[PDB]
Amino acid sequence: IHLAEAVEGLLLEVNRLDELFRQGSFLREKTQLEARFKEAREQQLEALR
Amino acid sequence: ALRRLRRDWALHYLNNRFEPLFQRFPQARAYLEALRARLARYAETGEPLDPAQWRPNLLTSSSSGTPPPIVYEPYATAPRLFGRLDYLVDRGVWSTN
Amino acid sequence: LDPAQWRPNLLTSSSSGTPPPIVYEPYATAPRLFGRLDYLVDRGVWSTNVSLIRPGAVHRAQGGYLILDALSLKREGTWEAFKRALRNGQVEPVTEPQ
Amino acid sequence: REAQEAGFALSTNGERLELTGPGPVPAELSARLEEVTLGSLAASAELEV
Repeated sequence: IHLAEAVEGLLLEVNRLDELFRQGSFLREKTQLEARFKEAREQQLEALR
Repeated sequence: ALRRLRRDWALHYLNNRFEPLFQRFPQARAYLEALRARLARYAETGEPLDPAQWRPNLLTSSSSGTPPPIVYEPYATAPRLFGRLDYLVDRGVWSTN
Repeated sequence: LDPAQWRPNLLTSSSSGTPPPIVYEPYATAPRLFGRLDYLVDRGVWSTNVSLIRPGAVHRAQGGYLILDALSLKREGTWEAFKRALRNGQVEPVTEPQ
Repeated sequence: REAQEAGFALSTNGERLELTGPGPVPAELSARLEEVTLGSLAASAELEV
């Protein structure tokens, strides 16, 4: 029974998993990755230009 | 990298909710680890989970152990001895879990 | 919560005492002794419930007498299932093999 | 209180939580921010349960 409520809660945790993609730290890491890749694209563009 | 960081954050969180379940259920390490891997794969790729396909299936319930379970099976067929694996039908395709 | 899986099935009404419920079943095949189980198919999903259980000769012989021909019991291979229903009280409505 | 001791103001917006100030937030302050956000979301999940 206890494993049953645990599994039911974990299955319900999908909404929170969706919410977590809007957290501060993950969004900050995404912005940093975007900045790095855009910097690489911009230096490539500068060389080509 | 977006997928990798989504998976990393998913696993990082699920670890802290899974230690309590690891302590409560020491024998369910395999099942809980598989469920955490499934949730991480949901986070990184995004295929929705099936609640009936990731939920434990009770087979036998023990009341008090005295008397020991007396299972008299006079019709000893393969479905009735080793168990039956039921199927659902979705417009003619036989799915199971 | 669907209302079809949680409703009692009308098997047999009372035969009002005399005369006793007497059923003769010359064709003693398993569907006609233990009853049938049906499936309703709504949007192509094969579903079954308690309301789809067809009563057999055994079900409408309760409180009365079930008359059978030994020829049909021996010939149709349903003697073993019948004696198992009598001894173990196991009456399972048969269902098509698929 | 931890953010004020760190010299930063906490700006709460319900589920969303972020720190407003000049430049990037301190690493330990960011870690505590993430931990508090996860704890609040866990409280929400246990509230639903």
